[PDB]
Amino acid sequence: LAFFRNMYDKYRDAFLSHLNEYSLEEEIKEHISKYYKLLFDYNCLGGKNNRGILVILIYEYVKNRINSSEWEKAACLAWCIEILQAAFLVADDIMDKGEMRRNKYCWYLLKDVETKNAVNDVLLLYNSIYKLIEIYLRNESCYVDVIATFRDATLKTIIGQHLDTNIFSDKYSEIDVNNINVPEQPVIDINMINFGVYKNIVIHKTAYYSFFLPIVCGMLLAGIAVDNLIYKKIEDISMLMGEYFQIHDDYLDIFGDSTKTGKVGSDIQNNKLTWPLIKTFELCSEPDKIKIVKNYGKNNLACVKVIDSLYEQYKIRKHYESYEKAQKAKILSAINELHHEGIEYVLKYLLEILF
Amino acid sequence: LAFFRNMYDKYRDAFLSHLNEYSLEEEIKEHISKYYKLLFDYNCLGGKNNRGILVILIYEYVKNRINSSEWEKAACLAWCIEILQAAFLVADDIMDKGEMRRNKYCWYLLKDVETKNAVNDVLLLYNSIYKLIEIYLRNESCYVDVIATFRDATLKTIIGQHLDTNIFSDKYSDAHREIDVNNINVPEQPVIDINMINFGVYKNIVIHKTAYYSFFLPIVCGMLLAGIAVDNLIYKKIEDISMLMGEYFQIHDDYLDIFGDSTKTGKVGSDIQNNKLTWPLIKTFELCSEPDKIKIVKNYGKNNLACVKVIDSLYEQYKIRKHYESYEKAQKAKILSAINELHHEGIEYVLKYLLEILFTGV
Ligand SMILES: CCCCCCCCCCCCn1cc[n+](CC(P(=O)(O)O)P(=O)(O)O)c1
Ligand SMILES: CCCCCCCCCCCCn1cc[n+](CC(P(=O)(O)O)P(=O)(O)O)c1
Ligand SMILES: [Mg+2]
Ligand SMILES: [Mg+2]
Ligand SMILES: [Mg+2]
Ligand SMILES: [Mg+2]
Ligand SMILES: [Mg+2]
Ligand SMILES: [Mg+2]
Repeated sequence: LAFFRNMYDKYRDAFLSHLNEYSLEEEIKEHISKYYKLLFDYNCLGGKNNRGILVILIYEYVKNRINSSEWEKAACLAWCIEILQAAFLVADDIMDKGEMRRNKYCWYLLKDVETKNAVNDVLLLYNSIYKLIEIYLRNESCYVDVIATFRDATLKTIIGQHLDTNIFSDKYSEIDVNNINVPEQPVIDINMINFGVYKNIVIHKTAYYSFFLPIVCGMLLAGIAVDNLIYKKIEDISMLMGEYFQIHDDYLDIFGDSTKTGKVGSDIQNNKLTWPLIKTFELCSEPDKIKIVKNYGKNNLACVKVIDSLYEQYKIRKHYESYEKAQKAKILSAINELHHEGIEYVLKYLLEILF
Repeated sequence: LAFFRNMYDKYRDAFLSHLNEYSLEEEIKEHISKYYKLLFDYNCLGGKNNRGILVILIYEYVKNRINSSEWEKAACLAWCIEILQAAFLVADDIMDKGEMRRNKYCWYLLKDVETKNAVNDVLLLYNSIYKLIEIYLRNESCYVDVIATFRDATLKTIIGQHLDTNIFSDKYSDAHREIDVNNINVPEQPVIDINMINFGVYKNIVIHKTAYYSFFLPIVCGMLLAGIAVDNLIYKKIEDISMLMGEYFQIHDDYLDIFGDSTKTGKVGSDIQNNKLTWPLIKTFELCSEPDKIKIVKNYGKNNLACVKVIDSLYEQYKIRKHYESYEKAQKAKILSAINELHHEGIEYVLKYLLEILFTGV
């Protein structure tokens, strides 16, 4: 748990040491090293490390204790999920026009970096994961399975990101391969404002890589066979938790304090399909629906304030607090159907310290 | 060869079919399908397919035969390289502010798409490769090596792309002033750095951004699938020939940027204005007068018609064409000469054939 945070250097340096065997001039290696060490440090560190820790804990509680070389393998997987979260966040911040991430400037904003490097850096971070899993796990029998779990969890995440970005776009309300001139002014589409669609989005963009992936990694490494019916249970629990997690993320966007979140709220002006939007829309008068349509999704101070004051008016805080409690019970109740004391504990623990 | 282009549908749909197993609402499935089918068609089609055909041919001419299900596995690897080329290109065109690719608008320029979709679409195209390799090769014994070969060739391409993109940047000149993590405000106005204008640095760059994925990768794919063991000393010879061919390929690409005709190349030149370390730039710089050096420093790397014209009219004054022609002939011989030290008639044949049709295709 604090052992985890100590190993970071080792995994970071094992990758950087791969790059350094490349066939390059020495001065050029020096530059590569400088740049990519900062890419890792700036983007991998400063998080809560929930996903990484969940790998460690699942591994430990499925087993009956664990030598130092086994911890090396588990910690690798833990740091691989964190590297994945780093990549996802660097990409998300490009897509959502981020300002601040973990209390500092978004990577893509930096004048030495820009969008062109940040795009290139994401794919690098992504691929570094698989090189690290090779270095430390190429000889484990769970090897192929672990790498399929990263690959599939990623694919789902990309699909959710696509939905999150396009769900309101004209695409969805044929793609014009001749239009490069006429930009789509963002509007909300009333038909897509429902929980069914929301759940589709958040389960894919969040649930698989934040929950399913770390848990499965621990399980795979501890040697639970891929065919055990437990995996399907863990998948369902993961969906519940991801939905729980993302709804809380949505709530923080409006109601959180950015000095504590480390990031600036932006869902309203970015025209996002969020929980607060859906809830308000389900609750509000017909004129207030018209007001939302006219005001949502505009980078414009008075507009955002109207949507804000609607969230207060319809008591979205209170409705969240009320969602949080029902969903927590529903999750706990699914957890108790696992029939595995070790995993059930870790998931209950996770639930407590998730925020 | 035309068998290869026929198989495309099968691999595209195999992946599309996988997406369509996802737990989503039926109408959302319909939208996903329609978007991602176009993603693949728009970007995977219309190329010369050199890298893909190189896999097919290597597969064939190591072997002495091959049934329809062995070919299905090879064709898959062939299309996977073409998917990889599609992804690299969508990403390149973002990085290089492209206008035109294969005679149409770059994917990222489309108003239905934009940068935020194209970036997401690249990782998608990337991962689709590994899903395809799993569908068709999960039981082959060469499986784990194949996916390592993609992974590693990709890593080298990315590093090449970083150098291609940063080699003249303050990052690399100042080099002793660290990356300022507090500057989002003051944008680096781009200038060339004279210390980097040499072939050694060039070769570093083009070997990584071009040679590994365009030559090493497809060849090693065919070889791994046909059954040559990963320890055979021929791989290291194939590596060295790949370096030579990639160098040779990129220098030609650089030549096309300035001297090509864009209705034939399918893309608009942009190296001078994007501040790229190119072969023409280095040749000129090695030949030209001292005042002409200064003129290059002032004018190179500005999106600015008069400035471009200056550089371009320098390339014409020092006759960079001729110099290219003279490079092309010497490098070709150097490559033929290496190919003949393979001691493998099939591969040697395929590489010599590749050399003939590299710029023309088919
Ligand atoms: C979403 C971010 C993750 C994905 C990022 C992938 C990064 C790797 C991109 C490598 C592109 C290498 N490559 C080599 C050759 N060119 C052709 C062009 P030129 O080298 O730019 O001249 P051309 O435009 O002339 O055809 C491109
Ligand atoms: C190959 C390079 C191309 C990029 C390919 C990878 C793109 C996939 C992006 C996955 C990110 C999903 N993800 C889930 C959670 N959030 C957090 C933010 P939210 O935007 O509110 O969901 P927040 O900024 O509020 O914390 C992001
Ligand atoms: Mg987002
Ligand atoms: Mg965001
Ligand atoms: Mg958010
Ligand atoms: Mg480029
Ligand atoms: Mg280019
Ligand atoms: Mg070029």
